[PDB]
Amino acid sequence: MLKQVEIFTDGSCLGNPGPGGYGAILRYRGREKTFSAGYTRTTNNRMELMAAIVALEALKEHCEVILSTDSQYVRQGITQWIHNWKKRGWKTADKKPVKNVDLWQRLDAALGQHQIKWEWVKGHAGHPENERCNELARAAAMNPTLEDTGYQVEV
Repeated sequence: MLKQVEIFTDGSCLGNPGPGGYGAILRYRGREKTFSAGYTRTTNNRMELMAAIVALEALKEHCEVILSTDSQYVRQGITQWIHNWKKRGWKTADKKPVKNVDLWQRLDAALGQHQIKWEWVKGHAGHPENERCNELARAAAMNPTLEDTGYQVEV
């Protein structure tokens, strides 16, 4: 609904797992907001999901969103996986909980209430805002403050 919002997200992690962080830019109105935080022990896929979550949870009113991310992970979950996982109760064929279910659900919630146009960007070239999110992500990763509580070592 809300006029029009553009979101740019990225995530980056130094180990699997390792320190990681995210960067999200929100062009909410005729201005910009930036979100960026670094985690002590996490994964790159977790940081790519967290980036879209934080930005989307920042929106109060129902909006028409244009979210731009180069994340193959997010891309696959959104267009392939999610509808399928729900049908199966968020469990794989071996009945274990889907990996990063905590984040997938949190993202699924934040989705719900918006009209989103998803733009799947290829590379940093010609995508300045995405390159900047990467930079923020990398800086936060170097100065981690928070712990990633959903990070499952096993299951």
